[PDB]
Amino acid sequence: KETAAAKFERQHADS
Amino acid sequence: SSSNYCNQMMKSRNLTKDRCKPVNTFVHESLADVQAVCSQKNVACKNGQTNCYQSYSTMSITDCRETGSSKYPNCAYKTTQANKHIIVACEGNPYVPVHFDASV
Repeated sequence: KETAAAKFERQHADS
Repeated sequence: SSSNYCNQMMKSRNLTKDRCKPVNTFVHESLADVQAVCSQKNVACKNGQTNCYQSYSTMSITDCRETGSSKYPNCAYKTTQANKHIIVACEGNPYVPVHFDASV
């Protein structure tokens, strides 16, 4: 299930 | 929920599939360069905790903010593109960004 680091990437990174 | 970048990405990244989130920032940089900020300028977080870090340089970002007329289910966003220094709170091992504290 989603870690906090994974959640930050899904919500905020658009490489 | 329409064709602009914020309405599309907030939906695709599962931020507005079940609620309208008021504001969200997307960073248009490589993931490892965003992760590199956790060893850059240490600063206090808004809440006084000290695990926040500020990027040395500005990064390309898009701010998405709900308009005054937005209501679930039809979330509506104003899109603002800018280059700003990002401040992120870091944790873990590896020490990576876990929260966005601000853009400056």
